[PDB]
Amino acid sequence: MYVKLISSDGHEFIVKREHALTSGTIKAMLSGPGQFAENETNEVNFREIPSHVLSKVCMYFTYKVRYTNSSTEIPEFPIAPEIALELLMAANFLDC
Amino acid sequence: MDVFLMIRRHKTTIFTDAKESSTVFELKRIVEGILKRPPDEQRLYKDDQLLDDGKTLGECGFTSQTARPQAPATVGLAFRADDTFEALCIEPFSSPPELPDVMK
Amino acid sequence: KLSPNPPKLTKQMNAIIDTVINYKDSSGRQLSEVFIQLPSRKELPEYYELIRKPVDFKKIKERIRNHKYRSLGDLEKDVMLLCHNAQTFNLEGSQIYEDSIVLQSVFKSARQKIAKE
Amino acid sequence: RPVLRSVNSREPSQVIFCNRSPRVVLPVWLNFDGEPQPYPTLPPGTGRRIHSYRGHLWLFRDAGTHDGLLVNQTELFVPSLNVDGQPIFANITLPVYTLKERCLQVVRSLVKPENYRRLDIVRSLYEDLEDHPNVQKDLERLTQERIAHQR
Ligand SMILES: Cc1ncsc1-c1ccc([C@H](C)NC(=O)[C@@H]2C[C@@H](O)CN2C(=O)[C@@H](NC(=O)CN2CCN(c3cc(-c4ccccc4O)nnc3N)CC2)C(C)(C)C)cc1
Repeated sequence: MYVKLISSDGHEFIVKREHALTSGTIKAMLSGPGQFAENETNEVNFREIPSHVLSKVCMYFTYKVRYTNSSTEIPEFPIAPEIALELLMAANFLDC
Repeated sequence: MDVFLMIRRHKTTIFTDAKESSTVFELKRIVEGILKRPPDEQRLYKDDQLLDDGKTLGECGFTSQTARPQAPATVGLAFRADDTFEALCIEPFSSPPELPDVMK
Repeated sequence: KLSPNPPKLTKQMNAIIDTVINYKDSSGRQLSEVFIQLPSRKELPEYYELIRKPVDFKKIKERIRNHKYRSLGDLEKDVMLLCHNAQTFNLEGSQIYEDSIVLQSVFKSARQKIAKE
Repeated sequence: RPVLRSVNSREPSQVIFCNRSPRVVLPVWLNFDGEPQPYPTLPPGTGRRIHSYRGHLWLFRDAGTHDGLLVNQTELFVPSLNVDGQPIFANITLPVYTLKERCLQVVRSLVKPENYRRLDIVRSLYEDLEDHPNVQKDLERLTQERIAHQR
């Protein structure tokens, strides 16, 4: 199952649900009620987080799922200084 | 042997994985299941070069070392609509503010 | 505050001792390891109460640089002291005891090789 | 005394410290009183045969940032019974750090600590930056974990 995450600047991000659930904040946005007669969501709107950040946040979700419980040596998750502060903000918000 | 992909058209961006071995056609089948458009209405690119349904992602140049989870490789998408052979357009991401002096 | 040894002599002492410290057995293991640095008195008081003149390779390496040793035999004396000290505390048959014995060998064979070549 | 200390076994153990991380690794031995002693650092990719003893307790950190690392996909390593000479293997890897703690590392690495509070960020994150990775804080956590796991 895929969910749609949408950035402040209107970009759409289509990721696997299980990946997104990495975010406690999103886990609590999806697991609660909504959609007439449905007990979980499939679309989330971010008001603060821009595209260039939310992209990175998804990149992380990917990485997290791939490399959790892996006996493969792990590669470093890269962050460019320019994006660091916003990404920190976003993570803090997203609880992940 | 896996590759990690961003499939991107306009203000859409799909985060998925596929086998290095698996085919450009098979990828369009994944895209069908998400967006609801058949393979014959798609057209996938690596940069500006169009891909071939037969070739493997590995042959198009998507590899373990150049499509990593933390740095996925970007697959261009364009939608045909009968004779509407639309152009490849990827709405870029927003820009970050300039690096505060304390981080230089 | 000590008159320097001839440069060549100090170089010999280093070669001999490095030859020892570096030597690894058939299985890939470096024998010198356990002996490089003594335990602390806090760590192992038994050793210091029983061994009269403690010494480790760290000290010897430092005594060569500081020119305490004036001949290859001054040096040999202090390596033999080490290995004897080991042999007095660890008791025959132990993986440590026999390592000290191999290292006695390694040392003399090193001496004969550098101090007659 | 404490719940996390090496046992004075006196029974040797041949180990391979293998740094599969991109970090310069600081091996940390926990002594018989459970205090951590630092040992020579392993550069990235490097591996070394090292002499330790049965029951002796080790953890591994970034030598520079004191960031936590894994060893055989866990936080502590104690060498098992050698069996027939052949050595025991300690594979040191990165963990999967939380995006937050990962970002923290990156900012801390670019900014002098005297300037954390001159960044345009929520006031809470000043404190989070200042709360540096520390083995002493961790050992408490790992203890109060084993202690909570001895109900
Ligand atoms: C190179 C490197 N790179 C990354 S880590 C690293 C590195 C890793 C490990 C080490 C070094 C090689 N390894 C360690 O330090 C290990 C690692 C950690 O698990 C603690 N540890 C010990 O060795 C601790 N020894 C014991 O608990 C038991 N000891 C009983 C006393 N015993 C004896 C010594 C001497 C004797 C010595 C010198 C001279 C003449 C002597 O006769 N003689 N008899 C003995 N029974 C030695 C063993 C110690 C309290 C600290 C002592 C050194 C470097």
